[PDB]
Amino acid sequence: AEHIIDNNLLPHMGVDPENRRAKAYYLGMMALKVLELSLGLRGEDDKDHYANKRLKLAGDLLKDLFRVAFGQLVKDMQYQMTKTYQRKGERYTFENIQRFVRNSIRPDVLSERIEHALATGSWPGGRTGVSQLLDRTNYMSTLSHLRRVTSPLSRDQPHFEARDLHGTHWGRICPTETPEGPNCGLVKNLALMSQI
Amino acid sequence: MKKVIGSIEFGILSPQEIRKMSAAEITVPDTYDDDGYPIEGGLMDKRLGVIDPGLRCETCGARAGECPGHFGHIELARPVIHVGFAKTIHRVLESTCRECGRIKLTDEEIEEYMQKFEVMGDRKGAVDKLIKEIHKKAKERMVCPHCGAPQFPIKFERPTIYWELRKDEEGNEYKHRMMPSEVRDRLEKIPDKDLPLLGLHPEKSRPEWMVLTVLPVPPVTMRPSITLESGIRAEDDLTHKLVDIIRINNRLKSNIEAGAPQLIIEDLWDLLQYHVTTYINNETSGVPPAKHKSGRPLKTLAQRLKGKEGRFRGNLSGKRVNFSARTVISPDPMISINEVGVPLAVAMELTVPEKVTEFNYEKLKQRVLNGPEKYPGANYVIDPEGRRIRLMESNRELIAEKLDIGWTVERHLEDGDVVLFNRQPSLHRMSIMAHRVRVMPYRTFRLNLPVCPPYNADFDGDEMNLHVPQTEEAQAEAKILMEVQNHIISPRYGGPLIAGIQDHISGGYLLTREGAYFTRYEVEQMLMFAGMDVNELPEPDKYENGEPLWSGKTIFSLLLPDDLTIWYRNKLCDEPERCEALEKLIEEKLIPDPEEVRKLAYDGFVYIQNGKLLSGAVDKKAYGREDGKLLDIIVREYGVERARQFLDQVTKLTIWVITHKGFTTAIDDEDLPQEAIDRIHEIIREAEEKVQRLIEAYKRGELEPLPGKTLEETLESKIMAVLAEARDNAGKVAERYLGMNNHAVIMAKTGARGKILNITQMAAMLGQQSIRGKRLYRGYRGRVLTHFKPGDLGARARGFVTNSYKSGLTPQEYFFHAMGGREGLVDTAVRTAQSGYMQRRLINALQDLKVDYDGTVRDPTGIIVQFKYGEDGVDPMKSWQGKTVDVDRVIVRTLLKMRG
DNA sequence: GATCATATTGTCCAGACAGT
DNA sequence: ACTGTCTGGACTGGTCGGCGCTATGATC
RNA sequence: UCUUAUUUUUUUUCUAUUUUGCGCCGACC
Ligand SMILES: [Mg+2]
Ligand SMILES: [Zn+2]
Ligand SMILES: [Zn+2]
Repeated sequence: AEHIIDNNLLPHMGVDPENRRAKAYYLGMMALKVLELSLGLRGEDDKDHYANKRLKLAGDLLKDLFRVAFGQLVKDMQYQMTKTYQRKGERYTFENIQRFVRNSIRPDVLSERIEHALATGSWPGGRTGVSQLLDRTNYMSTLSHLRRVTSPLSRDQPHFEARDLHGTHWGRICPTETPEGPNCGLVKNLALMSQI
Repeated sequence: MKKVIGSIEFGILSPQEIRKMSAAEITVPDTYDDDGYPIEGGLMDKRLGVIDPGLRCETCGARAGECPGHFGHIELARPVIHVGFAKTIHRVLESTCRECGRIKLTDEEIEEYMQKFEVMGDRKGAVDKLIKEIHKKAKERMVCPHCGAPQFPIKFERPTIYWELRKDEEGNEYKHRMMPSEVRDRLEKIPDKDLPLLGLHPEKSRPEWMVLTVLPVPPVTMRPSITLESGIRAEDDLTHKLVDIIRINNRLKSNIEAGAPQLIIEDLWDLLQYHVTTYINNETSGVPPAKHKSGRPLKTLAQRLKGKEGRFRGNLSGKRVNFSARTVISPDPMISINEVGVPLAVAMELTVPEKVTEFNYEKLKQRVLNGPEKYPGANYVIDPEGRRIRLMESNRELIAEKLDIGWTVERHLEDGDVVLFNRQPSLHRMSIMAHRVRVMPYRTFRLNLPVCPPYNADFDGDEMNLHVPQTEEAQAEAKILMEVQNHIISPRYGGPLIAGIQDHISGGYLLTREGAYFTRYEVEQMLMFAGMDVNELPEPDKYENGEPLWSGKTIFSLLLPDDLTIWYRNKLCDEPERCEALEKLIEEKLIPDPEEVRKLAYDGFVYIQNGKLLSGAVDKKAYGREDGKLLDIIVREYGVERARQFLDQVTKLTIWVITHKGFTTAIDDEDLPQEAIDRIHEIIREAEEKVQRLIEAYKRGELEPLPGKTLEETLESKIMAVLAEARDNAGKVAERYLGMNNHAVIMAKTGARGKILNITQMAAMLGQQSIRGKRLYRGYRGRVLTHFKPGDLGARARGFVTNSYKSGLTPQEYFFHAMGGREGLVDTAVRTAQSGYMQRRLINALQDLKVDYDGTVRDPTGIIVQFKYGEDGVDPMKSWQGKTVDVDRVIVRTLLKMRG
């Protein structure tokens, strides 16, 4: 339970128990938000309002993928140095610490995790479809794909409040250029004046 | 001889049956060695079948592509609970005593339940209800009625974990884990006489077989192995699961033979149980699914059987077929409704197998002598013994000289051949019809326009499929049952489905309108174009500038049969006085003089007397879909072949009329004078003033709540009603200021294409944009867009567009229209899936219903669903506007026939 | 250098179930 | 006998085209 | 000056006749 509270209950506030008390403060600001709507002091915020919506770009997804790949590379290097120390011993390990660290690194282990996620489009954490094949039908298709925004919601789900156009999409999301079928509404394109 | 599967009996495979059916024993958790050969005793053993072409199966001696495959068996070290029966096992564990093994019911209760089982019959619901009642009654008894031994409650943990609630000597209640061996031992004590009480067959569904002691490994053919492009064999998910199962079983056997402690044995038993549970069903709740080394979860037998991609739906109920084509469709009014445009490339590929007889020997010999590269030719030849030879250049003459009676020739698609024409999705039985092959040298399919509404197909890149029946029985069934002209009337509503649309309606109106006259050359040209057997021109109606002129009604009268008389009102009715006068004149005499009818003839009242169109203009009410009275009468009173000929001729005639007379739309069709614009602006100002007054009244508190409603939605409904009245007034003004000379107005009024609101939206206003049945509200706080003040409930700030398409919308109004269009598109894209699911559910619920020879609809079991279909035994397709017999039409037609 | 055993165990509707 | 809760299943069909993945840390 | 063991005939050739699966993305009806 201590580990669960430390690593799951609001991890953005930290993982040390010292900030645990501060997490309670972040709980309090939640409770008020629950209480006021239960008492009419405040109204319910719009989930589709773009003030409460962020746009994860290629940089953030690349950072997450690089973090996963670097963590796996770190664990691989730790296993490599452990195996080398267990086999050769302390004499060969500490006689040249520059060569020992360099030889215990497999760069491709990192690389084949990054580009593969950029090949199949599958991202760590269950996110998929992040990277797609660039459309080269004409000049318009490539720009549309480079200015394309998707949603994590399922395509088969009827999202009446999410697929429909919002008033905050003025100047940020194109009101007309949307795909047909199940992709309608959930897939949008950035407006010409949209700035991120 | 030949035999068919009369019935299928289901049951649980006994370990003895699994051992007997197995051609090999599998112990090596491997498929292929380094060189690629199968390993003896492995899963890829030749005794279970062969996939690679070089190898030959050990069990049956057949090569790849013909060996059916043979099952194997794996002797598990310890019994494993089958997950699919696991819950059922728990039910038995709650029904039978732990010591005696008999059910926990008295002898009198057992006998009474036997009589109840025998009495009720074979309905499944009653059997399940009785089984549930027996289980509930037996599960609450803690003392065995036969032995008196105490019983303990059993707790079932998903998926295959059983807990027995036992009591120690100190009275403490604890949980004992029931191992699968103990469960099987308990199940073995149940006699065969108590099995029907538990819903188990004594000789087919013994409970001890519900615990797996021998695992049947599938044949090699059912889980094939392929070689990738990189030279590395790609194993199946089932093969990997079986490899894991064999490895765990071998480890358990080695540990058992080594005298491992109990901690080892139960842990390996749990691992083997998990592996077998995932192998039976990888999507079992409460366990992690089995995953590949790449992180991909595997799909086992349960996922192979169930789902949209499963065997039942993706391979058994529906499957890919041979001798089928699929390509784009393009219009072709020049062909009949019975004909389909087949490309030459498609025709030379799809082949009809025709047996050589005494009357088609010369034609098939010529087809063989032409070869596959010459049309009309042939591709394959099958001898009477049954060897198929492909026709090349070398043997083309040799096979032709060897042709005799009894041979089969797969000839190319010829004119008059019957083929199926289907468009997906197939929502109704009219979505596929049997057409006649017409071979044209282009690339696309060609389908006649009146057949498009049955297919719900336009020509904006629509893709359609074509199926060629092979057997003579299938061709005859397609020709007789699913022919196009046999399905003109839709059985859904008993009205015309194969009917003229768009340009057909417009050309009919242009031809049959008042003042429409044609010259002799034009009349001859349209008669030749429509393919009518008019040898001599009729008497001209009038002479203009010394030349004869023929009325369009006279030309239209030649299509109708000479003994046809029907009168009705069409959609072009706006002066009811003339229609009432015509109805009264018809009512008195019942045979009005043609001169008398023509004196007061009105385009709004269609009247055909003895096949002569005396009055009225042709529109959607004549031969349009779901509205054509004339086509409906022609089909019912003159057959389908005459109806098909009439439809083809009238479509060609209307196409000729609309082609040469000139039909067009321009930017001045929506043009309005300054008076109309001023009136529309006055209506706009009045509507905004009323909305502002309503808002002020709501703010000052004197607005009255609706009964059961508060201020907000009452004010919203009042504003929406005011905007709707304003839109109706604007549309009325636009209709008033747009005459019948407008081609767009002609199309809207005649029902050809579009509506009056469409012309109103392009000329007067766009109305109010609404989302989910209410005004637009999603956006910022108190407003939709930031260009309006917060808290503004005015018309312009809530989606009421004042200008039309011709005048151009403001950016805010453009955004509001975008929200409306997005809402509509999302509505259709959501509705289609729900409608398809409901259609599938209804079809699967009513697939087996059929009218018997006595007029009764019964299920396959025998229960009479209906003692008479529709309570009168009348086909809805042959019904007259949902009625049994149209007594009015029959009486009128018979009276006219006897009077004439 | 070339091989080899092992490789972890989103919503909505309907039926069954403790709780009062 | 009611009532809220836990668990389980399905989420229209078809087609065109592409992209990409399905080993590895010891052993002699 | 001494026990408790048995005994026999009826089978033939140098050899042979058209890559799945998983998952993603996009588009059309
Ligand atoms: Mg279309
Ligand atoms: Zn075989
Ligand atoms: Zn008993």
